[PDB]
Amino acid sequence: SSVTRVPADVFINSFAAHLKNRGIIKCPAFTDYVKTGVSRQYAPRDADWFYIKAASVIRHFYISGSHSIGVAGLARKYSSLQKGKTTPHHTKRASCKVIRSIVSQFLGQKLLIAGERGRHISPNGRKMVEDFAEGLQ
Amino acid sequence: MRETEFCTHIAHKRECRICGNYNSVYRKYGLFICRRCFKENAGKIGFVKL
Amino acid sequence: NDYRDLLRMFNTNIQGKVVLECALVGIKGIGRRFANVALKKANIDVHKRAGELTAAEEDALMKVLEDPLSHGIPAWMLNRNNDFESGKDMHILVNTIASTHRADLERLRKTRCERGVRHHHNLKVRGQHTKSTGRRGHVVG
Amino acid sequence: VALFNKWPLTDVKCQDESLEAYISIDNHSFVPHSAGRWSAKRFRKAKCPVVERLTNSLMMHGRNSGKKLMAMKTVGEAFELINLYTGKNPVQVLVDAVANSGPREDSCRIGKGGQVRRQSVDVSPLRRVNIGIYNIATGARKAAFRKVRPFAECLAEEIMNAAAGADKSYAISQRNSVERIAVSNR
Amino acid sequence: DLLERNDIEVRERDKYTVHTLGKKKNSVAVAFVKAGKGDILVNNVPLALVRPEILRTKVSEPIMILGESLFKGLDMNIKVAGGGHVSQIYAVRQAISRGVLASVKDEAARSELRAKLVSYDRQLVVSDPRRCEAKKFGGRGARARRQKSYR
Amino acid sequence: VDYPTLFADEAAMNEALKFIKNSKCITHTQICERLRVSVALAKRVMRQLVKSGDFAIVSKSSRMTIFKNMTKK
Amino acid sequence: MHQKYTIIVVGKDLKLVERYVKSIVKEGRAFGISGPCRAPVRRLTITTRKSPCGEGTNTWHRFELRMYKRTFWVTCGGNDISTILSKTVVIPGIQVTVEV
Amino acid sequence: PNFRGVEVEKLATMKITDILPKLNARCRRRIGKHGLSMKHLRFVNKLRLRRAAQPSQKPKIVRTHLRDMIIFPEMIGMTVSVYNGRQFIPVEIKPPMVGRALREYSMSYKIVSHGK
RNA sequence: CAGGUCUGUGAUGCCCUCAGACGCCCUGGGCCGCACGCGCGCUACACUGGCGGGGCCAGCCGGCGCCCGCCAGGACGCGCGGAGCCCCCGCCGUGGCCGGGACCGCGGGCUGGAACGCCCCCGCGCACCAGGAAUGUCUUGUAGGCGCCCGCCCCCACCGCG
Repeated sequence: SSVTRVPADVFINSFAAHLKNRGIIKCPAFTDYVKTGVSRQYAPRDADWFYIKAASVIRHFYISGSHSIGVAGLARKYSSLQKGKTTPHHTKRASCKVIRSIVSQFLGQKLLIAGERGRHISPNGRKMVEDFAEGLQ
Repeated sequence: MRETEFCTHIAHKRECRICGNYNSVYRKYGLFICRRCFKENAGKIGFVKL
Repeated sequence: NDYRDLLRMFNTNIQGKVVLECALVGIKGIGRRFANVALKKANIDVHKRAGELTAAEEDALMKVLEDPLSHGIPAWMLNRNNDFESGKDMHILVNTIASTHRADLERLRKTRCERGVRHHHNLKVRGQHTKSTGRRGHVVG
Repeated sequence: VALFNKWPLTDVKCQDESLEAYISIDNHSFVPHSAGRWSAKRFRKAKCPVVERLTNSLMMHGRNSGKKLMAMKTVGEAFELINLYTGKNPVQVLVDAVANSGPREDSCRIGKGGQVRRQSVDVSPLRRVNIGIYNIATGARKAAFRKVRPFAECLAEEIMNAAAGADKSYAISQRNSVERIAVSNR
Repeated sequence: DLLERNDIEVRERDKYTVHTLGKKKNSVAVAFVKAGKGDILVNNVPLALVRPEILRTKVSEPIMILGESLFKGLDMNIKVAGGGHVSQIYAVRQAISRGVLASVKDEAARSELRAKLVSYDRQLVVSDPRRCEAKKFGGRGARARRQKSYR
Repeated sequence: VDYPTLFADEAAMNEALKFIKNSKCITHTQICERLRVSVALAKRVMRQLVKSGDFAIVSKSSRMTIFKNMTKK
Repeated sequence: MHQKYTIIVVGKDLKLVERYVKSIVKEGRAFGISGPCRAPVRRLTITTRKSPCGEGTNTWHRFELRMYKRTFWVTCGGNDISTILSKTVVIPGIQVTVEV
Repeated sequence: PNFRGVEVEKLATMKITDILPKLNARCRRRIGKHGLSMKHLRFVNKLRLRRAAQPSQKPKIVRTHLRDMIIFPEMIGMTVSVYNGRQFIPVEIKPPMVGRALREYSMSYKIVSHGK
């Protein structure tokens, strides 16, 4: 609740700014060459895509809460159809390396704590992500 | 010798349990049953038409 | 802004109206030699339009196209990597790609390769069914 | 209650007495997305909301089959363009556009032995309501296709041009062409 | 994922006297309703704001019709599983329409409101009978068959 | 074909604006058709009209965006 | 006394598996048997072209053998659980298996 | 003339393991990642016996049914006949041929020979 | 019904084969070779569209964590999990173009005794700008659009069962 009250799209764009201004996450810069997974054919031109991706991934970690999420699992959330072959399009989850890198920074910034199976949002992180949503709206 | 060469494993040999035919062996479940042989013995197993 | 109507560089007149990544695609295999977007890190703004390019930007763009390790872009973005005769991961661009298909074809012909005969007699290698839909105009080819 | 809760839904009226019973604006309700058994019985489609049938013919040619969401949004973007240029209710212009665009006369074989001559016939008011909605819909699509103008701008003008009676509208010209053929083999 | 073993377990009891279900082609709205402030959450998201835009007005459609002030004083924790984006919105609306009526109590005034709402939008209190049909061996669809090569 | 797509207007900025204003309501592609300019160019021009207070966004979408002048009389 | 026992009842026929359930409930009064749990039926499904030879319209024979499993948990001594099982009525082609 | 950036003769005096770091992805999997068969090793045994150690420079032929054999640089400038399923086909293994399969260089089909 | 299957069947008449076997194994290739004509499908022919992000909704019925890698994949571990379309914002601006993805030039990988299979990436950028005469399928959760499951499966589907 309250995270739901903010339009999630509004929160994600602002969180990328919050990450950049407050210095949280720190985009790797090796992300430049990578496209967001096998499906994508043209590669991200937004240029703030790692900050944009990071903002939603931490919001997703908050949305699950205690449920616990994994690097391959987050890629299923970001899945898109793969096109360009005579054979009909089939959905393709994103590449693991970029997503795994995002989860690693959050554990360092105390936004993530390992649980059974996948990692889950840390208590310090839970307050920060929720505090930003209420503050923004 | 013929002994040292007879049936050197080259592939899995799968045959209907009822007819011993390689074609259409069927591995969907534990039933390694011929597709044609299946229909004849479906009733004893108890598989039934809807 | 000062713009170049047709940019003659790389033997390809480059239209000024198109966006820079899209216009650069017209330069042979380059424009995709950067996977359609690697000048962004190297030098130029990713989407400034082709004619907005400036002499300094042009010199910078050409240097990274000429040298792969200038900005250390990986061999995954590059083309030929093991190289049968070169042992080098250099991206093959401009006139060289046109030369390379003919150059490789000479090797495909010199060794009596099964692929080579199909290449000279203008057939298709594999493609599964090659009798039914291979035909293009009363002939496959 | 207003169409799409933007363009005010007032007492929109029908100028035709034939297309009065078969065109329905009384049951118009925010968002023509109501899920109804309108394609049931033989005459239930009569009580359909005028905009809903127009919206349904937008998802056509197989390219957009089933895309009611997009079709409603195109109806919505068109509704505003009409509202801006004519400065009145789109739901009133849409009623005038359908009544005028409906061919009044039709022709049919009559199955007179071997003869296949298309002897002229009168039209069903309901059939007229459908042909008019169909003509507006297929004309709007022809105008777009590979053109800079996108479908929303094409759909709005097609309704606006059908309402006057201008020959340019595909909807009006189809009405005119059919009735010219109908008198020719009357 | 529709019709899960526990109908509502994220919230259990806690004054949730009213219970209702809205069905829409594999869309089940398990609605937990209590007499609360008058604002509602669907799948833990506010009823007034849902992600699709065109569908947002449809989701608020029963509310205004069966008296918005009447709905005020009722809080809901409706959850929709299964179905699809359009199917889900219609099933929440069916649950919402039924949810106010059961709580209001059956009297002439409740009955008058029920008649007014079900006339305005039909099949709002009646679950859609239509259920997706089954493909047969003839072709790719329930009714469609393969192309006849030799007539 | 409306080929120019880089804020091409040089001395026809005012002309393009007189045209834009002459129309009580405009659309990005209606600019491109009426005048000789690309729709992408119109997107950047429309901005310096909205911000100045010349035109008002009646309906917004990533696809269709509709603008109507506030006054013009 | 209180040692938990997990029992599984599997049958091709729903009615035949139901008979064991009704018997277990009656003989479970003595040793406090849990209420039955009816599992989602897991079905072995074989759709086969009916024709041995391809001649004819391709036609499909749909064969289904859904398997029904019922779950019983009794925190009772092993002699007591054996007493429920032996005493409860047994029908051929019905499988009861106990896991500790 | 250069092979993988070596002058050309540099390739000839090499064991497959020596040229394995500079090889194609597929020929790393068969040689090192998965290893070779003893009968395939017997092919190398037949060739060390039939190598410069074999007496005379006149042809010793050597006919092999074995087809899927990545060729080592040891076979540079070697000619042998490999079965196409009907006829052993003489092929000149050479520095360009190395690092690829022996199966492709012998040919079993009929080159279409169509136009009838 | 001379429909089709003796090439499913310790089904089977009768003839042939029977030790250099029409037994059975072992190897390598064949069925996938293409001057061609045709049947079933798939993807296209773009703005009702692609492309870059952001949300996120399934059923048949089904599990995952960690790190390494551009992916592909793999190692490590363990008890479990889930689509597209669509919606919101951007970019293109009617150009075979940022429509479309066909061969081929490499490269990196997988299943594999073994590619002659598949996968991914970096090139490439095939016709087709809506199909002649002809015909086919089809009525409510219906057609179509849009994905997923499962079958045969060493690997593989554009196919069929769903």
